[PDB]
Amino acid sequence: AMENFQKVEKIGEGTYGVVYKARNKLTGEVVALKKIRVPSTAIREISLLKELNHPNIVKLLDVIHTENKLYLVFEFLHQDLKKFMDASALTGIPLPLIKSYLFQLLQGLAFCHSHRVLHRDLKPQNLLINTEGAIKLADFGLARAEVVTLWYRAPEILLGCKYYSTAVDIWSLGCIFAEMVTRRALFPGDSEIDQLFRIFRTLGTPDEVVWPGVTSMPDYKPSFPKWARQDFSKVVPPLDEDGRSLLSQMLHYDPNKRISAKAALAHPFFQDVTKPVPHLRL
Ligand SMILES: Cn1nccc1Nc1nccc(-c2ccn([C@H](CO)c3ccc(Cl)c(F)c3)c(=O)c2)n1
Repeated sequence: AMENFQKVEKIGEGTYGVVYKARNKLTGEVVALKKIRVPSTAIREISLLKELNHPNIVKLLDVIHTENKLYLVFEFLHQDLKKFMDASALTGIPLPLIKSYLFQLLQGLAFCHSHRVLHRDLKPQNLLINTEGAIKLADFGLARAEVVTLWYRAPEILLGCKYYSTAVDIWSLGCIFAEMVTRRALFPGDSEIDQLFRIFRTLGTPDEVVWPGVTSMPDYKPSFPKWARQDFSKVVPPLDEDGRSLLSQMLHYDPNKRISAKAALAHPFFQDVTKPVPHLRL
């Protein structure tokens, strides 16, 4: 099984696996090999993911289930968005590239969501880029299948909703959009309550007016402090009014009011979208 792969170097770790750059000794392919750690339900879900192919989803090439361990073989990309943001931080990512990346990831999400597949853990480290200007979603579907970052968590998850929706991915992508534009994380919480209260300090403590049902959510407390909302003009300067209007719709508290990926693709912010090429030093 694995004897067919030659490890080159380590490129990631999760709470349950390690990812190596590796070479397929068979095909000559260079790949990302994720070594996990097997429940049959996980096998069938992962198998369904192999069919979920889109230009903005990192391709799952092979699933090897062997010596009762699990290897996932992915398309290799040379950089993630976290590294590209850090590399770009003196100057910032140019707006047309931010806009191209947001549009592409919304295409990725629209495709996944149309097949009822949620990502659930979008973050810059899971967004992979190449020299041609493409950006792709990684780790897609693997959640339903080493401190965990909370920064991009939708508030319905933080408030204990078990049966949340595709809207959680739009919230995460909105947080990443804001971070591209300002070169700072939007809500960098370091615990669940710190995350929730950073959201409330910026967008206002949610109530029944803006989010019907919120006061009955599992981890909602009447004792939450009540902060007023701030203007987006203060939150993501100097993003223009189209970009701010789109971000506001992606960060609506009520997941049912939050914009869908498909609707976001029609937003006027993308009327002049283009596909620039990044400066990548590899
Ligand atoms: C060279 N380089 N630098 C950064 C990324 C890459 N290239 C690359 N190419 C294809 C896939 C991946 C890739 C990376 C990280 N992860 C996550 C990061 O959150 C990850 C989740 C779960 C566990 Cl268990 C893990 F170890 C790593 C991927 O899923 C998949 N990376």
